[PDB]
Amino acid sequence: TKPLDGINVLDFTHVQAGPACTQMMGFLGANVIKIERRGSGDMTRGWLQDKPNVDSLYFTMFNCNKRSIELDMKTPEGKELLEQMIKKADVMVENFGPGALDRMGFTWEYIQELNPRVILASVKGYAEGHANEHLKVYENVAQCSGGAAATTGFWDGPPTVSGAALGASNSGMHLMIGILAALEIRHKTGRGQKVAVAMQDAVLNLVRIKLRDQQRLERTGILAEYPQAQPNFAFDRDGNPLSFDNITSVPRGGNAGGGGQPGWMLKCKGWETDADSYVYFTIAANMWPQICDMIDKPEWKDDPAYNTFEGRVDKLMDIFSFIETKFADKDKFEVTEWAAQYGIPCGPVMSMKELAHDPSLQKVGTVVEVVDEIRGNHLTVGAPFKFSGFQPEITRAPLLGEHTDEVLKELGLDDAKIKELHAKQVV
Amino acid sequence: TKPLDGINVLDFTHVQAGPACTQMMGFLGANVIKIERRGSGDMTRGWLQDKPNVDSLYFTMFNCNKRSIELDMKTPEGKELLEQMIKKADVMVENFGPGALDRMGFTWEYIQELNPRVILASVKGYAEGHANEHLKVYENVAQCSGGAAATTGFWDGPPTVSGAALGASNSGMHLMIGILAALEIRHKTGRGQKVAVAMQDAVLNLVRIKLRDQQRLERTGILAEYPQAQPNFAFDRDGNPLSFDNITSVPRGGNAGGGGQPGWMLKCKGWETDADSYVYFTIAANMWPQICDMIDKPEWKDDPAYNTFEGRVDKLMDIFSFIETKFADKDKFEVTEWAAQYGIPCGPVMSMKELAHDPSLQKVGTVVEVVDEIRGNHLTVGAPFKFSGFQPEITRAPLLGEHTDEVLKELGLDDAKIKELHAKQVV
Ligand SMILES: CC(C)(COP(=O)(O)OP(=O)(O)OC[C@H]1O[C@@H](n2cnc3c(N)ncnc32)[C@H](O)[C@@H]1OP(=O)(O)O)[C@@H](O)C(=O)NCCC(=O)NCCSO
Ligand SMILES: CC(C)(COP(=O)(O)OP(=O)(O)OC[C@H]1O[C@@H](n2cnc3c(N)ncnc32)[C@H](O)[C@@H]1OP(=O)(O)O)[C@@H](O)C(=O)NCCC(=O)NCCSO
Repeated sequence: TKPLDGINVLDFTHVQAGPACTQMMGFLGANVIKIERRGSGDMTRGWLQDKPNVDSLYFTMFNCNKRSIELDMKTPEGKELLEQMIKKADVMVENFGPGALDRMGFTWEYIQELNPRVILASVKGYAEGHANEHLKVYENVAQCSGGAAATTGFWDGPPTVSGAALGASNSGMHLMIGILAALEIRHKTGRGQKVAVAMQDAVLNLVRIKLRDQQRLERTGILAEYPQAQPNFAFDRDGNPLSFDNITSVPRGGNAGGGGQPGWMLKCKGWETDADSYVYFTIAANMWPQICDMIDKPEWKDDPAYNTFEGRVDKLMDIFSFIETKFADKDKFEVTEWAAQYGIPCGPVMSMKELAHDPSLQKVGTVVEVVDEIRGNHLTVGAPFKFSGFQPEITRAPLLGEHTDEVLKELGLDDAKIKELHAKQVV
Repeated sequence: TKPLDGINVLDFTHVQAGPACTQMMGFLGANVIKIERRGSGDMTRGWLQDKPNVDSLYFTMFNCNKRSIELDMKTPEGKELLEQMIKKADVMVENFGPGALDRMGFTWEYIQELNPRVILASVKGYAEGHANEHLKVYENVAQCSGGAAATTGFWDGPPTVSGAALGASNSGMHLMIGILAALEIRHKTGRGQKVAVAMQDAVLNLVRIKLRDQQRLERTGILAEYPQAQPNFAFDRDGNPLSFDNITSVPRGGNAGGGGQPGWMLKCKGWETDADSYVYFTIAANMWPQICDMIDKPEWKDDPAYNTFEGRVDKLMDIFSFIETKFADKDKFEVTEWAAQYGIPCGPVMSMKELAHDPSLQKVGTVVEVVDEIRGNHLTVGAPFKFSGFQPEITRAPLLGEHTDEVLKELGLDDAKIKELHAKQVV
């Protein structure tokens, strides 16, 4: 049935990276118990609420398929409870600041004593052993540390952050790989391991293609697929020409192709008024004759100035600019359909509004309406992996401390000691 | 002990998404057999080579810890060899175009019959059942379909692709979660499943915070942390005020915080001559007093127009301009060390040049020098998950069909039959 049926997750996480991981584990069937601060809970509860007093969509979209217990881990009775919970857990996940869990008395060595089967899984900004090992980091700092910011945006503008959570959710998904790898180890050794993912490293893994470019640049002095390789195309903000004669670190290439075949972001009808009225259009090496037919340039088919990648290096941006011309009177969906007739990789810039109400994504279970009778229903992203013999069942995020008493009862505490913990402000 | 030791991977993949997944499985100890086209192999081999007739860095950086067999699969004898490899495989991974593997006769339904234990893992551009199910997709096309492009960049510029491989490597890592989940299913059921990750969906999962924003926007008409909600800060192409009055889909917010706490991209010393001389600086609500001490402005501690998130929105960018003037004569790293004193999430935009040769990343095994005695050494990104009881051993990428005869001998075929397959042009 579900991949992680019977896996108990002691979930210390807050914000995005850690909760994304444990939420997805929960979607795949894990029993996730989320430990939260007494009173305020996970910071995302009160972060950019759409309705006052109601848990924000930040919290609900990252904390479905979880139960919530409030715990003051600074008290000694809270530490005792944690020890009992660790003994029943298959994996513990934390994304507190560097050394925080250690300071509570729960180092890797002490956790192994408590449960030689448990997997400790951790997200940090930087890897253990790194000069910046002790720094706290959020999303965009990690994007900067891992190379994405330096290689995203335009040559005449600043390092640019991605809207996608390259630092946070991406780190959580990488940690999920780590946890699952560690569970596979455990089938063989009967033992738990520590796994850790640094945000910088999760970003750098996605920026692998730019480390390719850096070496190419060091070795050859040019990146022929970049706009800057076209003579007199690219200029900095003072109007100085940009060529690879003077570039020693991988530059921003605007909307160039990356690890795909060469492409660009082309305007469609209504771009002046509609921010998302664009398509991405690829000029792949095997598709020149098809492109020539589409744009009625038969004379370009057999001209060596146009029909190889190498011949196009000096003029690719002019070609894109001319192709764009054919899209002036067509919206992004019409251009997408037109390009599809030729087999040309090409698709629209989908707006978040379009994505939220797209029938396909709802049909395939990627955009999902969560039933929440307390807060009102909301949309979330479901499982991005589709399985032949299993469907996720997404349930609403917990209220703060909703399952405190439920969870304490499962640990074997009697009614009297639960009352006692409420009074002592442990729970 | 390696997590995926003894796991046999039949690897049809090419380009980036699929090969990233199987390379990373190989780093964790999997036995990866890469099937490739005769003569040219994986299209990355000849893609932007840095030396003629030598496998490109695109190829080597995505195909370490793999062996290579050439195989003409559109031949009767090639199909027979595949059947035999499938019987010995734990997982098959492919990222050909829609229906390609199906058309070779290897539908999921037939694969199950051949080996009821094997997992079929597949990356596609769009999910099965989607209206665009049948389209071919590279990297940035998926960035556009999944909402990242629409929400990346600036309000007065185009949709912008991330330099990070949101579409390709990101899908590969998601597929890896899917495969490891399926291996966990199999311990229970004794049976394999099909797992698929659509590139659109892997992008959307990282763009979850922007679907949060889309709903906040639908419910309230405003996103208070976005630049457009500061009066008379943002302007359209036509010098004219921007506000949320007429914004119905999540806009581009330049270098705003996203899913981290509010921040911006701030110039440091050398920014006109050095494209990456910047830090990202986070104003976390948590740490407003710690910030006022470093700014040399303690007047803002008590001012309620300066000391809440709600008080700060009408001039967030004025504060960032002020914090920026304090960095005007300190480089990236000086500013980062300064900020570390107060525990403020603040870090440098790391250039690819700095990352490629950073001592810390090499020490922690995140950037790795591969000993390649055929081609000369190169760098690569290692495993971004660090484990207490296991170290990856990265070995060089295979030459085309280097392991053909070796792989064919492991299948129990005699030396004369191997010569026949060579002569029949199937291998
Ligand atoms: C996200 C963040 C920057 C937030 O930092 P922060 O606002 O300063 O919180 P923090 O440093 O994690 O926690 C502060 C302390 O409260 C404690 N704490 C957390 N939950 C607690 C509870 N229920 N009871 C008692 N204490 C608790 C911690 O032990 C920590 O202890 P110290 O005072 O000894 O350092 C930081 O947690 C971090 O670097 N996380 C690791 C990487 C990560 O995942 N970051 C981002 C996730 S999403 O972008
Ligand atoms: C990446 C790409 C767009 C490339 O497209 P392409 O260059 O036209 O190749 P393709 O469509 O995968 O394969 C073409 C054909 O050759 C075949 N082929 C591949 N290897 C073969 C072999 N060794 N022997 C015989 N045939 C082979 C396929 O079966 C396919 O057959 P059809 O004619 O029946 O479609 C496409 O494979 C794709 O959409 N993949 C899925 C999404 C993905 O992973 N994208 C890229 C990731 S990185 O950016």
